[PDB]
Amino acid sequence: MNLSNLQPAEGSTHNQNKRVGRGEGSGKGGTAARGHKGAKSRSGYSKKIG
Amino acid sequence: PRSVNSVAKRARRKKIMKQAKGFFGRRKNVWTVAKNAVEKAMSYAYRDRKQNKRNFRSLWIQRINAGARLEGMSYSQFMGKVKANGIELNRKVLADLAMNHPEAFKAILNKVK
Amino acid sequence: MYAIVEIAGQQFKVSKDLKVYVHRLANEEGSKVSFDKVLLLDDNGNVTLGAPAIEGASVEAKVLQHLKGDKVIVFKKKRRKGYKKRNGHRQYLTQIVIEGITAA
Amino acid sequence: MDALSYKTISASKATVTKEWIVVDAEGHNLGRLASKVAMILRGKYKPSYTPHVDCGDNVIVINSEKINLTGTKLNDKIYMRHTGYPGGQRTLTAKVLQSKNPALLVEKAVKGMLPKNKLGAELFRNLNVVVGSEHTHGAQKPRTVNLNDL
Amino acid sequence: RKRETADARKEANKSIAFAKLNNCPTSPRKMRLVADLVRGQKVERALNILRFSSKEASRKLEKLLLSAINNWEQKNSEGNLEEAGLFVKEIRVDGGMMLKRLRPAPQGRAHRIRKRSNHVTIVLGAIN
RNA sequence: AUGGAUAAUAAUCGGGCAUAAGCAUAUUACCGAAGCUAUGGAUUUGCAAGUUUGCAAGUGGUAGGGGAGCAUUCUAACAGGGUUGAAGGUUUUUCGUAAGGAGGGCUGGACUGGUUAGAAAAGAAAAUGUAGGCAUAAGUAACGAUAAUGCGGGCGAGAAAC
RNA sequence: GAAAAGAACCGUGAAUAACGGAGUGAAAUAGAUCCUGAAACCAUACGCUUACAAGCGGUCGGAGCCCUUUCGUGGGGUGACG
Repeated sequence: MNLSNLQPAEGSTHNQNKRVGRGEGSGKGGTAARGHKGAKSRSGYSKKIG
Repeated sequence: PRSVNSVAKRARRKKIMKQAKGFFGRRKNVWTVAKNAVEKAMSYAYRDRKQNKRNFRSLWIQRINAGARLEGMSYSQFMGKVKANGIELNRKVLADLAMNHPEAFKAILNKVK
Repeated sequence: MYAIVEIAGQQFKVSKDLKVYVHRLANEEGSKVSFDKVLLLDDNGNVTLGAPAIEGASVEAKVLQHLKGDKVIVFKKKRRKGYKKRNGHRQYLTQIVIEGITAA
Repeated sequence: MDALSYKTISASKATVTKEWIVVDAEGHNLGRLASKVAMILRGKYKPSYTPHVDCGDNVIVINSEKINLTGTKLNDKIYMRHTGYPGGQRTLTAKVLQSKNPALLVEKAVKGMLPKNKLGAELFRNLNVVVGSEHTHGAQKPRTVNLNDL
Repeated sequence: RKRETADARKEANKSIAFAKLNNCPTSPRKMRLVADLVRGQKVERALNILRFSSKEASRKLEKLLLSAINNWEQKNSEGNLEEAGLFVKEIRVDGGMMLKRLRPAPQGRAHRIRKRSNHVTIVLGAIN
């Protein structure tokens, strides 16, 4: 109707607050999402395709 | 844009530190010592709530036993003869009667005995 | 004259002019309630102890207000695992004022 | 906001009434008498017992010299009294200990059935263990209580 | 609130007689030793104690008390001084801004030395 | 039940202690957990009424997966507050499952912020993390060749060192 | 600090060290370490406890003593003892 009553369709917008590594209580915290030690938990890991 | 949570950063810890009021030493003003003590205090407060319900029943049982042994009886026999008589009075009320109204307690004892 | 009555789920020491805090009752504020669950009476001269739910005995009260108790913080935490959670909890209560203990 | 409305009243120091019980230990076993003495001293035969208050009575054992042990315990009971110095563990006997101040038998028997606290060390000061047959309290009017009526 | 009103209400120092000694190049822990002997004493016993004290922190504390006495005499102009019977109501020794210097320790390192200061405040009060 | 050696700081039925308060069988009452039940309340799926209610099954949790949200900074619209006192700091009351919201007193003396939508330099308790400030050890080590000082006058408020 | 109007002058003090007054200002607890000015840290006054009693210093019960009060199975502080 106006520029102060804009409302998108139900289901088009999402959380947008989900950040990884923001304390225990929001889910992904501590060991952010990579489990414990290993090559797949190091900064800059890339899966070799072949 | 640059966002700094400076005011609420300390307003959040002021509320958690205001409940560490009366703690010995630096457990009341130092932040990283007060936060470690408030959480443990809340952990201790979660329990002891299940224990307050079984530490008062012990006191009630002891007082009922004391009030029943004045009439040449025991707590076990008294509770047996009370439960197998259709009375249904909890130990709280029974101890309150044994402590404050010995006439009512001995009346109950003579009725169930 | 004092009696004991199981009102909601617990027994009390109801007097003639007492104010009691009981659990949340399903009655509007400022209404009359009657409890026919008197387990023991004593009118200062005789204790008419009997089977539960004495026939003629009934305690009448009036509902003053529906309120909530002090907030308690339920805090659970497991050390070295990173698991913790704290929740506030209040208790719904109803205040009643006793206005009569009809015996027999 | 004190939302209980029905509390359990606990006795205070201004409401307790302490008596001056006198107990004859002529025919009695050591532990069999000490258990009842400790229960009376703690205070559990009154329907007003609070666990944190010094309730109860004051016990006066008036025949401690005439107590007896059942088996060969008078000759085979040992008390250890380590002092703190290297090699300072002293061992007494039930026969030697009653040769000097026979009241120590009943005293050490009662001390050990107490809560082992500040309240429990203050309860031991209410116990009077007399070696003879007459006490020295006098103007207190103590009443005799038989331990077989409890 | 109106700041002029708050200041006019807080300007009640026209009765209390006090004295201050700011930026004294002495440590507070060494003057708190001589302040305890003076706290609560009479205005002349305190002077004698400060004059015969075996501490270098009293030579400049014995004249702060004289300045406080003079301020009391200025504020209470109508009246003598020996009939009032002054004493030492409160005396506080606080810290101050300290200077930082360096001392060369052995083996090419440097230690820090803080030359400390202190602030002294005294109020007299009267017996009357 | 009894004899068949025991390890080095003082020892053990947990202790007192018990001749039963030990052991074997049988019986009764009682105590005994966050188990079960009684009362109040909240929430997740499935089924119906609608536009929250009713019933059933649930509701420990690490690695990990999913869903609803709070605060912070800024922007677009509409609607506001403030020198009769804004932001900020300090106490207090109340509300919510929580992150948090709102109100009052004191200091403070100019900005601030509601609703809907959007963006991100968007949240610390630990990295022998960085910078600044301040404690503890403590009035403790030390005051830097064991060639040495004593007295009398002078200036001076003040002299073991001039 | 809007503008130096940046404290003439008097007293203590050896002192143009500091302070107390007096004038400027709306403010001097805006005084040149100068807007508001928190936390760590260092002290003083007041209320309650503490010299026979052993340990993550808290939590659940619990007298006694001090303030407030819509007057209360109301609030705040300290808390002997379990």
